[PDB]
Parts: sequence; C-alpha cells; structure tokens
Amino acid sequence: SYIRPCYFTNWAQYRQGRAKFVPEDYTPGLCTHILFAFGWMNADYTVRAYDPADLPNDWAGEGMYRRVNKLKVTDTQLKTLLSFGGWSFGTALFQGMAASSASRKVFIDSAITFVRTWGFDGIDIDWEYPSGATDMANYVALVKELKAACESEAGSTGKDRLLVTAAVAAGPATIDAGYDIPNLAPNFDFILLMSYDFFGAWASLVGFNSPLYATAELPAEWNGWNVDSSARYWNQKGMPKEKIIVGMPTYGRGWTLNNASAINPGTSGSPAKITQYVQEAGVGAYFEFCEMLANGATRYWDSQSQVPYLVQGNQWWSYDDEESFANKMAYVKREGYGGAFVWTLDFDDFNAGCSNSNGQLYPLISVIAKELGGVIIPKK
Ligand SMILES: CCOc1ccc([C@@H]2c3c(-c4ccccc4O)n[nH]c3C(=O)N2Cc2cccnc2)cc1
Repeated sequence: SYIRPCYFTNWAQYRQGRAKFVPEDYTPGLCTHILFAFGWMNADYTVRAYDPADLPNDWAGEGMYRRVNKLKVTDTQLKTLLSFGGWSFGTALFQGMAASSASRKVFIDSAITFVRTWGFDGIDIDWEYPSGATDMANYVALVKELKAACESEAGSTGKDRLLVTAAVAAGPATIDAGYDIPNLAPNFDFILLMSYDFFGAWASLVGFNSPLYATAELPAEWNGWNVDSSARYWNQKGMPKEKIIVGMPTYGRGWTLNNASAINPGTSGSPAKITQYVQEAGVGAYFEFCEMLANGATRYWDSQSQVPYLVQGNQWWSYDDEESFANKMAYVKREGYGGAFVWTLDFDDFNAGCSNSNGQLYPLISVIAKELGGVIIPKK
C-alpha cells in the first residue's frame, strides 16, 4: 500500500474567513497519516506543546491534539504523528539535545511519554538541518536510540511500537553535510523528502517551487534542484525507495517581475505581492491561485519541469494543481517510490470554495488519494 501522509499545521486556524482551517475540515481517507506541525522542546530537552491551544484548556476547548486525534473515530485506518522541529524551531536546540547519550535520552523519553499521553502513533523529527560531522553522527545516534526506545516501550506495554520518521532535506549540499544515509535508513519507518522550495522569493531568480525535473530554461548549476534528482539522490545514497515519500506542495511561490514583458522561467524579480489569506510575501495558497485564474491570469504549462505557472500583470507564480499532481502520481508509481506526502492540508482548496470548483473537496490532495490510494474524495 502507498503511504499518503499529510501535514496539519496548528496555526492555520488563525487565518481569516475561507482560509481558516481546523481539524474538522479533514475528510476520511484523504490521508493515511497526519503529521502534526509542530511539537516543541524546552531548554532542558523535554518536550511540550508549541501552541497552548494544542492542549485542552478554558479558552481553546478540547485543544488541537484531541481534535486531530478524534479524526481517527471516523477514519479508522488513519495514523497520526507529532512532528518536532520545523523551520522556526531552528538548529541550536537540536544541536544541544543531540549532543550526548544523556541529552538525547531526556528528549527521547519525554517525547515517547508525550505522544502516548496525547494519542499519537509516531514521532517525526524535522531538524532543519543537521550540519557537520558532529551533527551527522549525533543525528544517526538520535534516530537509532529513538527507535530502540520505541521498541522498548512497545515490549514493556504490549502496544504496537511508535513510528519514527523525519522530514529531510532535498538539496545535495545539505544532504551531504548532515545525513549519513546508510546509517539512518535502518531506523526510519519512512522519510518525508522535502522535494519543494527549490526556487523562491528569497532570491531574484524566477523558477519553480517543485519542478519534477530540471529545465534548460534555468541555469545548469541548479540541475539537481528538482523532485526527481532529490529522490534519486536519497535512493543512491542508501535509502530504499519504499521509504522515500515524495513531497507535494499545495502552496506556490511567486515574484514581482523586474520586467512584466519578460515572463520566461529564468527571468528575474523580487517577492510577489502578499496574498490576502496567507499574508506571507512570496507564497500563496492553491485557493488563492484559482481565483487569480478566474480573474484572468494566464496559465502556462512547463513541459520540461512538468508544473504550471501563471502570470497576472507583473506577478509570476509557480504553483501546483490537479494536473501537476496527476503527473507526479504517475511518476511515484512508475519509479517505485513509497508514496507522497503533502505540505499542507490547509493550502489545498479544502472546502471547495474556489469560484471554479466542481465541488471537489481537496482538488489537489484528492489526486493522491485516488491515484495512490484508490480513494474517491467526495464533493461538498
Ligand atoms: C527557504 C525556504 O524556507 C522555508 C520552506 C518551507 C517552510 C515550511 C513552512 C511554512 C510555509 C511553507 C510554505 C508556504 C507558506 C509557509 O508559511 N510555514 N511554516 C513552515 C515550516 O516549518 N516549513 C518547513 C517544513 C517542515 C516540515 C515539512 N516541510 C517543510 C519554511 C521555510
């Protein structure tokens, strides 16, 4: 069976209007696993909730942990994992936590207790990123000792052991500097390959967020910065294909063009205008792009990289859609990878609110559910 994870983000509930996303917007069968972004860590390496609203309390109610895990009542095949780390979390705390057997044990024991208390079936590590020989060996030890402690807890209690996964870098330099892949593979149930964010508004080069392959439209120095190169790289370095879960974005990345008459991939720009709901310069959600198209933006298909882009005046957006998801699912099956995961549930048109919707909940993620899972996600 293909593995079909999806990231839930606990901050999407703070978006306005049609963009507000809560666990009850999930629909059964959409994912095989939900990864909860994010759990947090104290200075002493014990774990805690990132957002006080994750926990049951007077002002939040049941809390996001309980609301996500309640989804298993109506989706009995669903498993959940708590993801520790992420971009904002940074590296310093991971570097300290991973430094010794004793420091790792504090975190490991605390994380196992915490996920059992709050009803998760696994621990996902999103350290961005281990870097250098010290981090590399400490990360190997962390994942090995975490799996071992999960095996020990399972034998002690008689329960199925917690899963151990990680969201991992896709760029060759970052992979080389931080990941000892042959010594990591035995101890992961699977990895979430972050095969996206290859080009973006941190730089002036206009390119694709998640091109499936390279294009000669972009400079040759970036020929490894695409989904297929990153998946091949992990496999060649020793990760079995069945453990490589290909990353799928439901957001896009965009630029304000330096010259509105120069619209080719490989042109130059600054960040796109901030979008209404995401409120982050240079990114936007699928349910924003659908309205841009309805409002007259011109859509192009890049045949080498196998992803769309759109142009609206001086705004140029790389994004993903049903068509690019479908071709990427054909790729996953043809190349034998273990599945595909989504960042995020909340950037798809989760409520079928797009003006051009045919009623389909989750038009993008539904492609994964159908092509990899045989699941037909309903219309609203
Ligand atoms: C130079 C690229 O810089 C970044 C690329 C990606 C992220 C993503 C993200 C977003 C976000 C991503 C896309 C659009 C809008 C958003 O707010 N918001 N919080 C997080 C977070 O922690 N991320 C990391 C992550 C972790 C696990 C699995 N995949 C990704 C952050 C920075």
